[PDB]
Amino acid sequence: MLDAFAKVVAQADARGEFLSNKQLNSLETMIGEGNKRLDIVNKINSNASTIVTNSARALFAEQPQLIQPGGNAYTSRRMAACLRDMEIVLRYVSYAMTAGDSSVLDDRCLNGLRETYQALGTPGTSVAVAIQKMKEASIALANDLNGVPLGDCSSLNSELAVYFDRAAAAVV
Amino acid sequence: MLDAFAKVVAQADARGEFLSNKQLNSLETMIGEGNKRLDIVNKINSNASTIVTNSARALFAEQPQLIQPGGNAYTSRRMAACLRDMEIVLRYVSYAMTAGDSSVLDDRCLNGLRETYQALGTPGTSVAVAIQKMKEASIALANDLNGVPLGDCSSLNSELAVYFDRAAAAVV
Amino acid sequence: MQDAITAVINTADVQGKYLDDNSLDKLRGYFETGELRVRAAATIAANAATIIKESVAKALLYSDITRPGGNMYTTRRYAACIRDLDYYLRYATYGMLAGDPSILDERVLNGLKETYNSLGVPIGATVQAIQAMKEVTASLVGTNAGQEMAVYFDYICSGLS
Amino acid sequence: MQDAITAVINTADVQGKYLDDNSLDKLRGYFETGELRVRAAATIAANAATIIKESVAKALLYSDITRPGGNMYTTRRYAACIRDLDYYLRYATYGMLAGDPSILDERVLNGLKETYNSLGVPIGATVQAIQAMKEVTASLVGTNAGQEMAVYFDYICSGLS
Amino acid sequence: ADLPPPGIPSGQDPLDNAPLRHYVPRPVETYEDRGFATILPRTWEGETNTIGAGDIEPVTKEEVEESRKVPVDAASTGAFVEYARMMKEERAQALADQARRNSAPTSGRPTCGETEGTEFVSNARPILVDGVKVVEYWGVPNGPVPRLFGGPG
Amino acid sequence: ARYARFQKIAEPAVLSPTGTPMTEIPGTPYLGSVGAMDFIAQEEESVAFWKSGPSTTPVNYKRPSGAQTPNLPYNTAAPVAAINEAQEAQKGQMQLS
Amino acid sequence: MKTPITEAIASADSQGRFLSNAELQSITGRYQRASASLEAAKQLTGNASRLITGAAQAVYTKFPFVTQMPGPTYASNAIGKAKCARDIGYYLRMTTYCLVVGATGPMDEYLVAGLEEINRSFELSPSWYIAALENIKNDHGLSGQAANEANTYLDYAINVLS
Amino acid sequence: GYGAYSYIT
Amino acid sequence: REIYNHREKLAFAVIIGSQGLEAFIDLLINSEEYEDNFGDNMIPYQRRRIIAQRSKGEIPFNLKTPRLGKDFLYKQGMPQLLWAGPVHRFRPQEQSPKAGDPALFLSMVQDLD
Amino acid sequence: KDNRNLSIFNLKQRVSQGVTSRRDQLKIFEFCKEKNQPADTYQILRAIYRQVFE
Amino acid sequence: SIVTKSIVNADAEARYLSPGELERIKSFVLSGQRRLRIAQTLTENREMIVKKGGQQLFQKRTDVVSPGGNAYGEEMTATCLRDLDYYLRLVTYGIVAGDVTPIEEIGLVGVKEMYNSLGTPISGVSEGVRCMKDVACSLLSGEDSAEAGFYFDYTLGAMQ
Amino acid sequence: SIVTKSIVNADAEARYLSPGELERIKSFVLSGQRRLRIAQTLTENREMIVKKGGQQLFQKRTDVVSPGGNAYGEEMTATCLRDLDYYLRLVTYGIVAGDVTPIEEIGLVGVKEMYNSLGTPISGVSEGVRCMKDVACSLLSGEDSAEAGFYFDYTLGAMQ
Ligand SMILES: *[C@@H](C)[C@H]1/C(=C/C2=NC(=C\c3[nH]c(C[C@H]4NC(=O)C(C=C)=C4C)c(C)c3CCC(=O)O)/C(CCC(=O)O)=C2C)NC(=O)[C@@H]1C
Ligand SMILES: C=CC1=C(C)[C@@H](Cc2[nH]c(/C=C3N=C(/C=C4\NC(=O)[C@H](C)[C@H]4CC)C(C)=C\3CCC(=O)O)c(CCC(=O)O)c2C)NC1=O
Ligand SMILES: C=CC1=C(C)[C@@H](Cc2[nH]c(/C=C3N=C(/C=C4\NC(=O)[C@H](C)[C@H]4CC)C(C)=C\3CCC(=O)O)c(CCC(=O)O)c2C)NC1=O
Ligand SMILES: C=CC1=C(C)[C@@H](Cc2[nH]c(/C=C3N=C(/C=C4\NC(=O)[C@H](C)[C@H]4CC)C(C)=C\3CCC(=O)O)c(CCC(=O)O)c2C)NC1=O
Ligand SMILES: C=CC1=C(C)[C@@H](Cc2[nH]c(/C=C3N=C(/C=C4\NC(=O)[C@H](C)[C@H]4CC)C(C)=C\3CCC(=O)O)c(CCC(=O)O)c2C)NC1=O
Ligand SMILES: C=CC1=C(C)[C@@H](Cc2[nH]c(/C=C3N=C(/C=C4\NC(=O)[C@H](C)[C@H]4CC)C(C)=C\3CCC(=O)O)c(CCC(=O)O)c2C)NC1=O
Ligand SMILES: C=CC1=C(C)[C@@H](Cc2[nH]c(/C=C3N=C(/C=C4\NC(=O)[C@H](C)[C@H]4CC)C(C)=C\3CCC(=O)O)c(CCC(=O)O)c2C)NC1=O
Ligand SMILES: CCC1=C(C)/C(=C/C2=NC(=C\c3[nH]c(/C=C4\NC(=O)[C@H](C)[C@H]4CC)c(C)c3CCC(=O)O)/C(CCC(=O)O)=C2C)NC1=O
Ligand SMILES: CCC1=C(C)/C(=C/C2=NC(=C\c3[nH]c(/C=C4\NC(=O)[C@H](C)[C@H]4CC)c(C)c3CCC(=O)O)/C(CCC(=O)O)=C2C)NC1=O
Ligand SMILES: CCC1=C(C)/C(=C/C2=NC(=C\c3[nH]c(/C=C4\NC(=O)[C@H](C)[C@H]4CC)c(C)c3CCC(=O)O)/C(CCC(=O)O)=C2C)NC1=O
Ligand SMILES: CCC1=C(C)/C(=C/C2=NC(=C\c3[nH]c(/C=C4\NC(=O)[C@H](C)[C@H]4CC)c(C)c3CCC(=O)O)/C(CCC(=O)O)=C2C)NC1=O
Repeated sequence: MLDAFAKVVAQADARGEFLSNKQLNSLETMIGEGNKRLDIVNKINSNASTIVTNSARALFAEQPQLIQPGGNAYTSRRMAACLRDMEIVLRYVSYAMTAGDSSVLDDRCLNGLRETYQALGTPGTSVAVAIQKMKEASIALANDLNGVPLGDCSSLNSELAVYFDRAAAAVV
Repeated sequence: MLDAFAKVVAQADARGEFLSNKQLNSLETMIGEGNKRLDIVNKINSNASTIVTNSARALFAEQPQLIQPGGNAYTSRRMAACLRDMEIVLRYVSYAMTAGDSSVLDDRCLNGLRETYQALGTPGTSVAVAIQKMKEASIALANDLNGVPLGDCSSLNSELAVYFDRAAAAVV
Repeated sequence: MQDAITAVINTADVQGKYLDDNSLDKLRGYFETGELRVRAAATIAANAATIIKESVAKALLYSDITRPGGNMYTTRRYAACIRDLDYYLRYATYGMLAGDPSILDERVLNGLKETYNSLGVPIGATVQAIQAMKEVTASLVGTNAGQEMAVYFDYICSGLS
Repeated sequence: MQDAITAVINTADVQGKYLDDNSLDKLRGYFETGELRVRAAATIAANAATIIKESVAKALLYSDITRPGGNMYTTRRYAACIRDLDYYLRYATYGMLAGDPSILDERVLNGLKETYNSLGVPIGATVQAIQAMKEVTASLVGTNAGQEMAVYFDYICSGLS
Repeated sequence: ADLPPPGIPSGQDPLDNAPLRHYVPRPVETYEDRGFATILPRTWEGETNTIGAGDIEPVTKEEVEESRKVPVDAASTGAFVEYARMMKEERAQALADQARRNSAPTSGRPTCGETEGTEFVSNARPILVDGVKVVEYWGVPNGPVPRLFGGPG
Repeated sequence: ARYARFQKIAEPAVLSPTGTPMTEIPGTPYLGSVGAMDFIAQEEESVAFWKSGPSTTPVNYKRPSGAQTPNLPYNTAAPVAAINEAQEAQKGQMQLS
Repeated sequence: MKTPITEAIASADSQGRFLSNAELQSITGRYQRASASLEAAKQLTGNASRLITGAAQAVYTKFPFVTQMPGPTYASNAIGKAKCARDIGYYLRMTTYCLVVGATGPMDEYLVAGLEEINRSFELSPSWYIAALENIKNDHGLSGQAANEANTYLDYAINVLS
Repeated sequence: GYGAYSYIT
Repeated sequence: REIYNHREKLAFAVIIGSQGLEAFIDLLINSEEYEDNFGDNMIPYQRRRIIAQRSKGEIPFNLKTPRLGKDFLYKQGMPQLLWAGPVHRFRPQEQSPKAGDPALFLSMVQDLD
Repeated sequence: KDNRNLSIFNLKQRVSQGVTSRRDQLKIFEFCKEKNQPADTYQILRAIYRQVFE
Repeated sequence: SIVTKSIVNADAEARYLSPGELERIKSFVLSGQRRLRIAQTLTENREMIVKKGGQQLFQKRTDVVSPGGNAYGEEMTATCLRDLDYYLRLVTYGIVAGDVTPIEEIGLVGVKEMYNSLGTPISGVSEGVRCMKDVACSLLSGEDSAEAGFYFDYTLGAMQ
Repeated sequence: SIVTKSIVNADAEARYLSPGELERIKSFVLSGQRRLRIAQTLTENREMIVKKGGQQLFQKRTDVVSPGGNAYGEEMTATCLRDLDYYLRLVTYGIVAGDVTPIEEIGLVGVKEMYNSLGTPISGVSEGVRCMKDVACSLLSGEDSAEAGFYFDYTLGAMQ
């Protein structure tokens, strides 16, 4: 497992050179970004249960299929299970938002997930709609001007969106 | 695992309706049949070892192949495994005779059995001949007029025959 | 009719040319997308009845057609209506799986507007029914295959209108 | 009639939407090809005479048509034929420079097949004459613009045939 | 041959001297399903299949907005000015013509609604009716009737 | 197929929401669960609603079957159909009134 | 599914033996209590809709804020009332399934397994359902052993929720 | 037919 | 640990086919392997999931293998893609106006000062 | 390649030309006693309905 | 469009396009990038133009939203803002067309007959479009709002 | 109508109406006022037949009434009785027509495909029409409810 620094070091040892000053300037830049990073992860970790719950409400409202008898998400077992799975993917997107690399999110969650959701009969695209809703809620939550000094979060919101888009891309 | 009742309820929940009065009349009919069912299962559970042993004797007498050196039932190991597999199939046909549904017999025994007996080199049609012999012994045992008051039981013998025919059909 | 392959052989044939790199790029395109079209046609084959039921429930439900004097008012006209949605779904699947809407030109859209303007079938309600099949079908087969089915349902909708 | 711009506003209008990025891509396409269309129209305006002479000299002269009993036998009919060629070239230029063959639907191909089948004008020889104007015109305006004029001339030939 | 199939010990073969009557051909088994046959990211070469953090490019709030809008250049603007200069004279003429047409009443029987619905539809085109002329060639010239080769040779 | 489902006549195997045919055992396509509902007679099958009383008791035994005994191959696994014909030949019925 | 027959089979299957006299006596007892259970299922199926509507009225009279509280989870929308009778209808249907099966299997596998996470994550309250099941327990109007059966399984759902 | 679709009705 | 080959699945399925589930789990737990690596009080983990510096490693066992597998997936009564046809939405056309309608602009009318 | 002027309208017409392609695409229902399948036979009956009553 | 207009006049003169005309089409097709920006801005700011223009309309003209008027009610006011949305949209079509032909054939030919058939005072319509002209000239540059504002002026001249 | 069932017959035989057929037409047009009495009684007693037949339907068949049933819900239950009202009206048309052509072409041609496309069990429809047959036979005479009840029997034979 690799964060951004472990990725830089890992590549620089895979070629076996030192770090150039250019690389070190890039690292120092990411550090100066790092307090904003932790602020976004704090906002997500706070309101996470409302993200998962509201996104599931919008999922079942826009797709009324799964709540009906004979549906994939139907039974208390199956609802809790699908509901928990949304919490899983939100958890690892929080992790990869901290690490700056999408490695832990790939290696723990996304890698091999397709073969499971095929092997259960779960419609992948409904999962993808769910992840798009958590992306909408999460970004619209991350662009809140409450509690925090004004700053530019455009690049970090773009990065976070890259992580959710990778999740929806890996289920579909 | 599903018996008759669990299959009816499971389909009725897969559509999510209640049971009609038609269904309830059918269930009440099968209950009135159920004493005869327990009588058949008692006859099978009693004389089961003679079923397995005599059917193996007729197997090896009609096909003298497998008792010979090089044959599949040639070793003490392999013969014991042969006899015990016949005991397995007779055990699950007794189970599905009690349940009234062929689900337990499929899910525990027949589902994937062919891939195994292909994967070991075992002649499947010799297994099918064995199960036909247990069908002969078991039905001719079930139609004994000993110890039981007389009545009409052709439907239940037909059903039991459907279970054995499903076993021989699933190995071959 | 023709599929995408036959259409390539038609243009290359009718110019007298051989198959050049462009036409081979088109055949590469179709052969890349083929398996996706197959599984989409499999799933539509599986759930046709529920596509027509959900699309009639979306599109013709809570409407005056049901009320006396509307065009769906009798059992004969209701059955003819859902029969025509069966035709639209099925030929839309053929058009998807061929990769060429020439089927829709030959066997569906020919004379259909003259037929519905003859009988008194409302074209607007028909087009809304087809779009309801487009939304339900795209929900079943997903994003890519929903785009493919979307071009053929939109082809039928452009044909009637 | 309509040009490519009007057609974009037709589709965007008839959906009720405003202009999205697809329609702006279509307007960018037209505005990229604009100057090419302009100079092509300039050159055809310059050499109409020579296009007609060369194409009549290739396609029609020294045959049964200008021999007595053919349709171009009298002077009146010679002049009417060259006249017709002038109209095909002029409206083909309008169709090129609009980027949309609707003009040829409105003002040329309407009733033209009924006209020529009424009078006894050979359609075959007319189509051969138009294709002669297509080759000569493409030779004057070059490759790109010759493909564009090619479309309009082939549109009129598909209309007559 | 070589080795033994993925499941059988080299020393003992289950099909040792099997009769041709009862001989089941063994199915082909590969290790493709098993987890050790999957190919991991190289990573001793300089290739790691993760795209996080490094790929994203810093973006200011304004750049996104300017990148949303259509790009403009001086050539383009200057020729817009070139367009408004030539069209200046005819736009004014179009406005004056419209005010003159709508100002003067024709005043006949109105069709639908009240007091309006006269003989000319308001803002209709004179150029659609007047433009398309009916022109007997070899007749008295209704119109200009250019002739390509008319000019005497 | 829906007619059969809504009216509880039978369950009919239909292709799965994926498309691959609904099998109970993965060897052969289109199997169904067989037990205890196949054997209950439905009133919609019978033309005759009026007769409701069977007047005998059936008793089973084994008959020697003579000719009609199917030829079987020696020393090999016989085909499934042949053994079924051998058991269909040897079924006797007594009727006690 | 947990039916008495499948408990018998499942126990003998975990032991690897046959179905000796113990399990057969089990299936006998099931076959006797079955009849009164079927009659109870017939009459619950008979008056379902008035039991569900009556149960929802009892919940609304006990907790009058729920129709007044503006929210998604509360029954103030017409959608909310539809989800209300929807859920009480689920409980009534699972009770009828357990009456037919003869054990608590369908309730334990369709309803009881994981109910808590759902009533939490959508802030649903057990108390509202409990009041619903109390009104079902009062107004089912069965008599005798059939009433003992439906009171048994309805009470069982009540004791699951608390 | 006994049920006929007139635009008038 | 992943199963060595198909034959392991075969053998161990016989012993859970006759002795029952009990004696099977008795076999795995009282085995020498389990004693050698967990002893008496340790939760079973994933052995050697990540080799070293490689980023991927292997699919987690819980994630890799799930209940209701592909062969059992196709059995009767599985979750369907569309059946119930709920009419809960009533006059849905009311929720989504077409391009021509005011309704949207009515919301703008409520906005106006 | 000379024919540098052939275009979409010209090519649609040259493709669409002769007797319509339906000739090559008629399927004919033979009832053969050799390859007799009950399922197949039923499809022939249903084809008789579709031919006679359109 | 300018292409259509050039074609119609020349076609009616039965001659090729004139040298002056083809220069006009060159200037048009090169002024294309800028026009697109103008309609891009009025496209993405439509809600403020229609709402703010509707506010200045009803504040200047309290006739039609009074009880008794044409636009009395929530539904009728919404229909009124619907029409201002139509003309705002049309103005954008006229800007990319480079001519008033799109505005004239969709929106203006026979407008007085329609609003006289609806009982609507068309002077109120013209006041609404003039209000949207003031808002849309507040959203643009100098020469830019000169041009777009003159398309609005043509629609005002068609209503009056 | 009974009259039609003859003109089509000898039309396809391309002959004038047969003498035997003609006698039936006379017997039909003389039996008219009795038929109009029957359809008058079933007309003015429709509310009792639909309500009481719906009660016997739902009491015999508690499948539909229960949640998850095709007819569950206030809107759904009302429609169910709306369809019973349709068949009852049709039965009256078939009585005054002297033939089930009105019943067949308005109600029965393609009925199985519609209710199978709605998910409705058609056996419950036939049980409902049988319930209305019992009520309508309770409201009439002996021979009278024999006749009308046999029209109901035709509809039952078409549903099953
Ligand atoms: C986009 C994410 C936000 C934005 C964030 C900013 N936060 C800034 C400064 C800052 N934030 C924190 C909180 C953070 N650091 C931690 O250690 C923890 C938790 C352990 C969290 C949640 C701190 C401590 C600071 C700096 C000290 C202070 O402000 O008192 C910040 C200022 C720029 C910068 O420091 O880089 C920004 C822009 N602000 C925005 O407007 C969007 C909404
Ligand atoms: C470490 C990461 C990690 C995950 C991401 C999950 C992924 C996951 N989900 C399920 C299992 C499941 N997941 C869902 C979820 C769904 N319900 C629906 O309606 C939707 C389509 C979807 C939510 C968006 C359901 C319903 C099941 C149970 C499926 C079933 O048993 O039919 C399973 C099988 C084991 C189980 O039953 O729990 C697994 C591995 N598990 C993990 O360990
Ligand atoms: C715990 C062990 C156990 C059993 C072994 C059975 C034994 C059993 N069988 C019947 C009763 C019966 N048993 C049979 C059986 C048949 N009659 C025939 O003529 C055929 C030869 C044979 C086919 C199987 C019949 C026909 C009846 C009477 C009909 C009936 O009760 O359904 C009864 C009813 C009571 C009585 O008769 O006194 C009982 C208890 N039940 C049990 O609880
Ligand atoms: C009842 C009749 C009957 C037969 C006719 C044989 C036929 C037969 N031969 C082999 C098997 C074999 N047969 C041969 C023989 C050959 N070696 C060569 O160099 C020659 C090509 C060929 C002799 C002419 C060999 C070598 C094998 C083993 C093949 C192997 O394992 O690679 C097998 C597979 C089982 C086994 O390994 O023994 C069978 C069924 N068996 C029977 O039961
Ligand atoms: C292929 C070989 C073959 C056989 C060997 C016979 C054997 C046989 N016999 C009978 C049946 C019979 N067999 C006899 C014969 C007897 N009468 C007596 O006094 C003596 C004890 C005995 C002669 C020595 C009688 C009387 C019946 C009729 C019995 C009855 O109906 O009561 C039946 C029952 C069917 C029937 O009624 O015919 C059969 C299978 N059938 C065969 O298919
Ligand atoms: C298999 C069994 C089974 C159940 C028992 C239900 C239980 C259940 N109810 C809801 C969900 C809900 N349940 C209700 C019901 C209520 N409205 C009120 O006014 C009352 C307090 C209460 C009725 C008595 C409401 C209103 C919601 C939606 C809550 C919300 O979104 O705010 C959800 C979340 C998913 C959804 O939105 O549908 C679940 C799992 N679902 C099942 O699958
Ligand atoms: C739950 C269901 C279930 C089954 C149905 C069996 C199926 C089965 N049989 C064997 C294994 C075996 N099965 C047989 C049986 C045969 N001997 C012959 O002469 C005949 C061809 C055939 C009996 C008709 C033999 C001999 C073996 C051992 C094969 C060998 O080791 O060579 C194995 C491998 C494990 C083992 O060695 O026990 C398995 C999975 N096991 C199960 O768990
Ligand atoms: C004049 C001839 C004629 C008939 C009969 C007719 C019936 C008809 N029944 C309908 C629905 C329906 N009909 C029923 C009927 C029933 N549900 C049950 O369980 C019972 C068995 C039964 C009532 C006795 C139900 C539930 C629906 C709606 C089902 C749904 O929408 O999900 C619809 C759907 C749309 C609409 O009603 O407007 C039509 C058109 N139409 C006709 O033109
Ligand atoms: C694939 C090739 C193909 C198509 C598509 C097709 C359509 C078609 N639709 C028809 C009638 C009809 N079509 C409808 C359709 C509708 N009613 C509604 O209210 C709905 C809005 C709408 C359907 C969405 C109805 C009611 C009739 C029957 C009119 C009548 O004869 O009474 C008929 C007359 C024949 C008949 O059905 O009796 C044809 C031929 N025919 C074809 O060969
Ligand atoms: C019945 C009325 C009628 C006339 C008159 C007529 C003339 C006619 N003259 C032609 C050519 C021609 N005509 C001439 C005539 C002349 N060259 C000179 O220098 C002299 C002044 C003059 C002879 C006195 C020449 C040279 C050509 C051929 C020119 C060329 O092909 O390059 C052609 C071209 C093809 C062809 O002849 O088959 C026609 C159709 N066609 C008609 O239907
Ligand atoms: C006497 C009564 C009678 C006539 C005259 C007749 C003509 C006739 N010509 C036909 C086709 C055709 N006709 C031609 C003819 C020509 N191709 C050329 O290039 C030449 C210039 C030209 C002939 C001089 C061709 C190529 C086709 C085939 C089109 C196709 O189906 O592929 C066909 C369609 C059937 C078929 O041949 O496949 C008919 C029916 N049919 C009749 O019953």
